[PDB]
Amino acid sequence: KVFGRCELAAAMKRHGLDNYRGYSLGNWVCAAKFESNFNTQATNRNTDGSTDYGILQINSRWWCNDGRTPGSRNLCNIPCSALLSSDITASVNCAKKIVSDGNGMNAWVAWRNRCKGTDVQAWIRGCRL
Ligand SMILES: [Cl-]
Ligand SMILES: [Cl-]
Ligand SMILES: [Cl-]
Ligand SMILES: [Cl-]
Ligand SMILES: [Cl-]
Ligand SMILES: [Cl-]
Ligand SMILES: [Cl-]
Ligand SMILES: [Pt+2]
Repeated sequence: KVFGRCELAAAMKRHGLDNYRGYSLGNWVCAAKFESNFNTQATNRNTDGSTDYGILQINSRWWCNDGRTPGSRNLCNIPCSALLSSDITASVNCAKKIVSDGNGMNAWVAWRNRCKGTDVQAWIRGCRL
């Protein structure tokens, strides 16, 4: 599923991500934009052989099982495929765990390089929220 900007912001709110660990909804929409271009089916294979999945490009080294990341963990207790669903519930539940892990949203390199410190509110501007 490819979400519209306001559509995703709505879904993120409905699932409790808005101001989660102090990060406003715009932060989460921005991160989703640059990680997946709002496409739930986004995947990216890394040099280390791990793979990133879903709207928030959650990575198989720690967070989900895909059966092909030697030495990895599955801290979200989910198959990585669940992160590709049209329903973002699994992605959001997992993102809550990742953003709680110590480094906030810096866990998402694209958030740090393209969203952090910017006018993130622009991402939710105009949306009926
Ligand atoms: Cl957009
Ligand atoms: Cl915001
Ligand atoms: Cl597992
Ligand atoms: Cl594995
Ligand atoms: Cl599994
Ligand atoms: Cl959803
Ligand atoms: Cl923080
Ligand atoms: Pt739901």
